Amino acid sequence: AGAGAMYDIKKWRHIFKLDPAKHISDDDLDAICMSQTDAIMIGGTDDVTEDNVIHLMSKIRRYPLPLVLEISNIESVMPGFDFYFVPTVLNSTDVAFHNGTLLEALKTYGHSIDFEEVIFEGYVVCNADSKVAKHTKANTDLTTEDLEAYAQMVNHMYRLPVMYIEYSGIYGDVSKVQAVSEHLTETQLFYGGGISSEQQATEMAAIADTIIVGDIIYKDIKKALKTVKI
Amino acid sequence: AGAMYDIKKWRHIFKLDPAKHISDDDLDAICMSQTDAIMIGVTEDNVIHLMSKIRRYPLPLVLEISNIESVMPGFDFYFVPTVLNSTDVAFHNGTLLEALKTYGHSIDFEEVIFEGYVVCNADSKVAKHTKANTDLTTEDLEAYAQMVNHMYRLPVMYIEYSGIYGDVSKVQAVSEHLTETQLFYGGGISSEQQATEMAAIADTIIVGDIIYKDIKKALKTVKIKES
Repeated sequence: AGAGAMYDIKKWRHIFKLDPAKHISDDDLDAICMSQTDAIMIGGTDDVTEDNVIHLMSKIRRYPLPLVLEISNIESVMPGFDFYFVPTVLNSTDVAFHNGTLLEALKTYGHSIDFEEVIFEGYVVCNADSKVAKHTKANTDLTTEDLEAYAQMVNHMYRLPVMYIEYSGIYGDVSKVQAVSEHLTETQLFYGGGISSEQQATEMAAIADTIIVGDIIYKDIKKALKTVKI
Repeated sequence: AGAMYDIKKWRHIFKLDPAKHISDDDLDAICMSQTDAIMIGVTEDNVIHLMSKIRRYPLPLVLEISNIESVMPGFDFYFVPTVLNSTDVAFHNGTLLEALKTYGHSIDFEEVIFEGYVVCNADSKVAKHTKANTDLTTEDLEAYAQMVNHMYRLPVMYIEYSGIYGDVSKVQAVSEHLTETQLFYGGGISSEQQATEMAAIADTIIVGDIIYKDIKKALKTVKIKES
């Protein structure tokens, strides 16, 4: 990620994350895209395809806010996004999710990538009962110490621009997010999982630099909208 | 302070395997050579002795930490490998996670240099040990070079051919994608000819085995051309 790209992204506090495998009505998408969120991120687990990413991105391009793709696989990578976020799932037991899939993507597209718009994210999946934990083969048996060690790894050795604490499916352990933040300095802390109110949004946004809100969008659009009130 | 501790200026490093034997005379010869640093790759007692001798000379002494048992004070820098083409997460960051849980409170990270390794010799011990994918085409290596330089943005990419001399066109292809990341090359350098050919591509060559096989040839490996 370039210095200008991180200057812009460091200002973001709230991102609405859309799963292209899910359907979202025009009314709901319009409410999301016209809201006070800082950016829309397309991301999913399995079932992220060229067709469904194309279909969703085409509807979102009708709006001016930043649109980013969290790359899930090679098939769905495509031009047109403002930034590309690439997870390396640090607690995955499978190298495909560390850099194996990335390697294949770089072989295919490396010739023409603008790496200043690519943000490599150190991702730690923390909820066992989630499609992302199952999909990424994550080891979720993690203690606060494990998380602090991953935070030191990301901030001091890899020095990645973003560490993403992912609790997809439930509201996370606030003390753990706090513990991780104490080790992050130049790396931004993104947190996602279970946020469905102004209060949960505010609580996690007081610790993380940027909160990611996703599932609530499909369950209660008005509750989703309250999450931008940080 | 000085060019001496600036890793970006180093062109040649003699790498010692503390499990191997080296005479005091041969060690002094290495230490008084124009190499830029000595790198040691828990046989702790030979290591403490080894360090005591090298410290009689004004040259950087660094430790490459291979396992959690390698942890140890007294070095100028601590180089930590991540084997990017390993098929086992322990060698990407699993072992590193355990080491940080144990020692992360006591480490000064400014002295730690993370090395993005690509192990290239199928018939080597490290490849077997790390379960490395060594079926690398030039395109595979170019993609790992982009990954290290642009995504992980590590300070060092280390191409390791272990006991054999590698493929110059592949090391060349790699070098073309590296800008801020320094290229270390190690593998079978046993002559001034080989040292010179690789040092014209890599930023720093690492010379190890020849030290134990023929000290005279090893000493000739410091004769390279200007960068």
